[PDB]
Amino acid sequence: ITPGICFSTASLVLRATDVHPLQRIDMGRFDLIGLEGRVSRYEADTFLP
Amino acid sequence: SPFYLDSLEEKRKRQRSERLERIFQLSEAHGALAPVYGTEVLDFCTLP
Amino acid sequence: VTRIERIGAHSHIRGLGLDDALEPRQASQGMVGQLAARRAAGVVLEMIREGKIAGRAVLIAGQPGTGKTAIAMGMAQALGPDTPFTAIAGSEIFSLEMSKTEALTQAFRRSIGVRIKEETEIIEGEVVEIQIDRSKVGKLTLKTTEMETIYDLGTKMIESLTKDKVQAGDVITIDKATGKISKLGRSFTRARDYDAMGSQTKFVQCPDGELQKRKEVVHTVSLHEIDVINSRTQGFLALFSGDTGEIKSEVREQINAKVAEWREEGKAEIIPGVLFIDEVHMLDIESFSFLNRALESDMAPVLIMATNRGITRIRGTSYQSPHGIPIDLLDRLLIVSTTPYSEKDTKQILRIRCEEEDVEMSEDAYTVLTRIGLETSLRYAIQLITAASLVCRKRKGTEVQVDDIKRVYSLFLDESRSTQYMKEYQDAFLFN
Amino acid sequence: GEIKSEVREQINAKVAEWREEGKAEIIPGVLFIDEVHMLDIESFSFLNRALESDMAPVLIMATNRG
Amino acid sequence: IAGRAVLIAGQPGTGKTAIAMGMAQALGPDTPFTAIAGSEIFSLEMSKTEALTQAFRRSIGVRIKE
Amino acid sequence: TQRIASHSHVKGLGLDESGLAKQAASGLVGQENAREACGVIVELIKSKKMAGRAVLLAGPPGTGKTALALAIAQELGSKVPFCPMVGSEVYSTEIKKTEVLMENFRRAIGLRIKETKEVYEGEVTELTPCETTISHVIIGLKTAKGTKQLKLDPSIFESLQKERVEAGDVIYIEANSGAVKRQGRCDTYATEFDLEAEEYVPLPKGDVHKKKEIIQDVTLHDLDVANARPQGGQDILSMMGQLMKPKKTEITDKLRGEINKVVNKYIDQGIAELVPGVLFVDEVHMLDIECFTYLHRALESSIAPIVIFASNRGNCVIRGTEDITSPHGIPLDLLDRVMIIRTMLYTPQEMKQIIKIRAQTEGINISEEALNHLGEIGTKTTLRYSVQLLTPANLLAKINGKDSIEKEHVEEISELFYDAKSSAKILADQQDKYMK
Ligand SMILES: Nc1ncnc2c1ncn2[C@@H]1O[C@H](COP(=O)(O)OP(=O)(O)O)[C@@H](O)[C@H]1O
Ligand SMILES: Nc1ncnc2c1ncn2[C@@H]1O[C@H](COP(=O)(O)OP(=O)(O)O)[C@@H](O)[C@H]1O
Ligand SMILES: Nc1ncnc2c1ncn2[C@@H]1O[C@H](COP(=O)(O)OP(=O)(O)O)[C@@H](O)[C@H]1O
Ligand SMILES: [Mg+2]
Ligand SMILES: [Mg+2]
Repeated sequence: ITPGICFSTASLVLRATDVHPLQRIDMGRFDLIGLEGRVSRYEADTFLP
Repeated sequence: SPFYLDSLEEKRKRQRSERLERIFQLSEAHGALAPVYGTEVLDFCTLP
Repeated sequence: VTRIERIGAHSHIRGLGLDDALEPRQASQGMVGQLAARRAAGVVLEMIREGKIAGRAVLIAGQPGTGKTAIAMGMAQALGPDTPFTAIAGSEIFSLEMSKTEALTQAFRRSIGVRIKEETEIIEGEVVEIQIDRSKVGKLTLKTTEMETIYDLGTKMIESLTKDKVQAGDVITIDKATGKISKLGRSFTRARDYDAMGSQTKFVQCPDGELQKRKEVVHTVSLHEIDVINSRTQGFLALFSGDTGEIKSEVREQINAKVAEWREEGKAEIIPGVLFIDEVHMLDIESFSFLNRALESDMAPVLIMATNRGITRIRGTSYQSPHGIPIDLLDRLLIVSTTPYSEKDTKQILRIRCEEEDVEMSEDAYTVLTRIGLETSLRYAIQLITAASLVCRKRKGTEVQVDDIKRVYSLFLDESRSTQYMKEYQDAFLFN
Repeated sequence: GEIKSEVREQINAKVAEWREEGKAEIIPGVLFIDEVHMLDIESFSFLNRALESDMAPVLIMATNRG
Repeated sequence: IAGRAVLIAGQPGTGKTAIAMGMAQALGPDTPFTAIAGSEIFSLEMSKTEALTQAFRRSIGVRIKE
Repeated sequence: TQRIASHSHVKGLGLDESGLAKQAASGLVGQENAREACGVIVELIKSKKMAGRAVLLAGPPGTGKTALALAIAQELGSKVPFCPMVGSEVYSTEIKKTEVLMENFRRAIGLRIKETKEVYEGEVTELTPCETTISHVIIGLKTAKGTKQLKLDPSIFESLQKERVEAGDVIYIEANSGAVKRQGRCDTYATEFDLEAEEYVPLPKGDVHKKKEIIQDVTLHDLDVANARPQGGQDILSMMGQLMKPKKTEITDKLRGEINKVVNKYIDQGIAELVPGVLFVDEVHMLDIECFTYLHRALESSIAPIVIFASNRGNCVIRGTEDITSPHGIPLDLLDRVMIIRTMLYTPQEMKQIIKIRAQTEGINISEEALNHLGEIGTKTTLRYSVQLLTPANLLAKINGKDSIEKEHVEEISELFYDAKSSAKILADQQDKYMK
């Protein structure tokens, strides 16, 4: 039994991909695959209009 | 109404208008997209 | 505004330009000349529309630039969006995920449309109160703008309502047959003036009419989509990712039988379509061998193909065949030959392209451009149309003149002039 | 796997932002490819343009081939 | 200067790899020095261009003090 | 870009208002006809109405095809998507070559979306769910400019509980999505314990409610890859899918068309704008016959971008073929679909101008005699070789104590380093000793 490898990195690296909400748009307006299994044709075509 | 303030109530009604507009815009945005297939189509096409 | 669909190489083509007798007009729906080829394409289109005969193959052959892809696009436009038209290139069947025969099978099954028609009884209303006693039994109250009723709930209904966290003010629909609950939205009250909303919440009006409603859904899906849906537990995800893999033949046979059962029951209709493979000479000998017997199925669409090769080498072999296609497959298909265009046809095509791009050209400019197109190629002249339009707009002009065409002819070279200039400096270029 | 170019472009942008804001310093280094003659024409063609980026290091290669 | 490329060419056993190792030693551990062989870019896990992209990016370091 | 690259001096095409090419402007010297053609191409790209038009830059190596493409990119600006790819980048081990080509095609097409974002940010002073289940959540957020009381949708309570949000924590809440991020504890509570494993963050300075109107550019590929795999999901299959290695997939044409429909819907609404953009393929001769055949179809699409190719090959064999030679390594059918821009070789004066521009870009002072010697070296060997001698010669000058490059430094560097022709001559003189 060996201890694990402790890999140390800069704390700034973990925030590289992070973008503040005031700096990014809502990508849920292009979310087509998220509607599958949750949204029905009735809701989109007959009810909501 | 001795302690009534006109500016505070104007601010509050402006805030209420903004809140209602936000509610409307979000409700329109959250139901704008239609599924490519939809639950009914998938259920019909999904064999046991 | 600028939409995602912009002026392309075939944006001017709206159809095959035929009359009721399938006789091609000289210039109709954006097509010029190719009368025999257009008549043959119209006959093939009538064959497609009838849908009686399965696995019919047509090869559109001719010199480069003679309108083969133009004719294919005319057939696609004339055919309704209801009828499937899968247009693929020959190189797209070489996949790192599935074999060539699997790619061709998926392409074949994508060309057959299945229109489904499901009628379902639903309950639709706004939730007023949910009372659960203790969770063995409870009551649910639903309302419309014209109705209100109370329902007695069982164990599974209570569990389903608790799983979806349905509460008062929610507008939901319940399927009577299966009991599944989907939430459409929630009603807006004075107390629901939220400052922040979740990504799925939306406010909807309370439904009107009657609490019990019938839902009719009609949609068109292909055989490949039904195959992918039934390939794995969440196979519908592969319809987005494309990580389908090689679907088992047993699944395809089961789906063929189920689709036939639906067709007998009246719950589905079959719309056989077209698979267009452009530049088929890129297919290997194995792909041609598979195509030979794939066309013999009763669920095979019309296979339209297009090549511009002469007697050349079949890919994967050392043999020479008239189109790069083995003569065994060529006996299974009818060949539509496209002839080179004349000066009048070239000028008419240039006029149609100019009208499509909204470019005004003088008649001298049209003569010069037609001469260039005959000398070099039609596509070069088509490109020079936009180049000359840009140059004319740069000098604050309104109509393209001969000077603009000469300027863009000097600026942009065709293949012949570029090859000559390269031969002048052959040692400069690499690996001659 | 094959890291997406979008992630790499975003990282390059964030690293440029850090360098401009003083949060970080760039330390260009050296890539050494001993026996570079094992590379094929595709790898060489990639190297031709990969060296034109501002984030490219110094490339050192060794070969004994005539 | 970014993307400068140098080739060390010579007969077998003429110090080419010795010169590279001396260059690596003269640089400290602070400066990245990625040493690979040409054969190492041929992988079943990624493409050759991806392998060279990873080799290039391994040679540029970002020094962050906190 | 702090570091100096090969084209760090190229700022534009150097044209005038009439489209004619200045002799030396925007870092470009010579290549007047090619620069005018590239200006016409830039005008084509700006006029967004054309799709699938393709351009080939054909000429000897070192004549400025890549520099011309980068000048086109500079003329367009950062608002227009310029996707640079190398012909050898289509040989992926995860997806087919045509999928790589289509992904790059969609990368070149850009979409500009204008949106106002609202975020509620501050230290949490109160977190009270209101029972009817929970009808709503009342939260109290504090900033330096005051306190605000907010009514939250009850679905946000799950997000708040998952993020472990308590009083004294600094959080932000997205108004449109209900997303909650707990970005540490407020530093006013840093002394509540002598040793806790907490990240203490200053109290936010501005107002609790922050509004910003932003313009963000996305490409069609971003929307394609966002819909290739599901995100989130509390089901067991969804959770296990997060552990699976992320692999590129052959995105279906159905998904592409549906995303196109969504983009058209938002363009019609007026919140989106389309930027067709440019895809630049360098070393296009590394594409094989299948890639070229697929390009035949892809360029004919009404949705494709403007594609610029570059090739330095002469009459050479197409990569995927056995013995078929073509003028640029490119099949004659694809050459029929492109407008060819020809680049010529440079005169000694043009080489001297480019060397001077490179010296200025690299912050190097060079004497007239040294510049003339470098120009003679460029005429004897190659322009690229003379440019690569500037920095080592400047280093020798700096070591010797001189702030400028003299002729002796250039001579010493030319002795220290060899060009391709000199090394090849050495190799031919010692064929037996070198490895075969
Ligand atoms: N009969 C025609 N009518 C109108 N346009 C045509 C016709 N034939 C060819 N074109 C146009 O000329 C160009 C080349 O024709 P295309 O069919 O793509 O060549 P190929 O037959 O070699 O595929 C396209 O822009 C196409 O729209
Ligand atoms: N100039 C030198 N100084 C010290 N050791 C050297 C020198 N040249 C070669 N060697 C040594 O001789 C051996 C041969 O390696 P090397 O000459 O580098 O092979 P190659 O040059 O063919 O890659 C190594 O042990 C190397 O360290
Ligand atoms: N006309 C020019 N003006 C200024 N610099 C140039 C010109 N042509 C080439 N260069 C520079 O010389 C080098 C070679 O040019 P490049 O575009 O790489 O040639 P290629 O056509 O082989 O891509 C690059 O550093 C480039 O910036
Ligand atoms: Mg064609
Ligand atoms: Mg060695």
